[PDB]
Amino acid sequence: VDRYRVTRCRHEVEQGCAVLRATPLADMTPQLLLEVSQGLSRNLKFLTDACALASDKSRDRFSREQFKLGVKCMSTSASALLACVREVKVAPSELARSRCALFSGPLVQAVSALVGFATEPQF
Amino acid sequence: VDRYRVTRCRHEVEQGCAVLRATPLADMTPQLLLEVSQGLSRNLKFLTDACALASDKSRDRFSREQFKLGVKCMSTSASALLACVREVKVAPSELARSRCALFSGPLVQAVSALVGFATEPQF
Repeated sequence: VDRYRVTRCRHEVEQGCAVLRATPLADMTPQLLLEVSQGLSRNLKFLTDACALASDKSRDRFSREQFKLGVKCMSTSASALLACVREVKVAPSELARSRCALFSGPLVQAVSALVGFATEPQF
Repeated sequence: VDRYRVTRCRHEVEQGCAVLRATPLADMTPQLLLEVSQGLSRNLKFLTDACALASDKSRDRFSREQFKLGVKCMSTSASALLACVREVKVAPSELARSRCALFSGPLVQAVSALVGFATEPQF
């Protein structure tokens, strides 16, 4: 895989999660919330695409399965977060905004675990 | 839900993940690795059971979906970790042991997000 660009993905997911923690409820407009979701989905797509290719090289059967489980953990984390984001759009509250921070950790960690695996010194 | 016992679950998952980081490769026997997996699966079952019940109370449709997405994030994190654990059993190496620490974060965070949601001041 390409060390530089999987790292840039991970940086962009952390950046987008940071937007959801940094931005007060008053400034969480439909448009700000949409740019963040689109930036997250963009970076998840690339990372899933970057990992499919790496699965294709490795002869090892554990690796191929770990990419599959790593990507699925990433995609289920993403869905839990994107539902909180949608929800703070249609039902603004300090609590729904807190909920976004709460469901960021799982996504940031799922991405960090996938990218750390992908840059083991044999890809 | 029962604040005391969902918190004890979260503590036990953190404890079991800590065993995989604390224990040198030499001491990671089949039996130690098995007790940790069984303790994790025990605590995930309880937490999934504790959350099904909470889903059953809430009239809110977002909550019901968030429990579903929260549990699924937890169960996909668990699978990614348990494959690394199995793998350090059948292919002991410092790298496979590191991989266990790498795939703990997603599980600890998925559990922390689910338990934090479950103890929002309305359950």
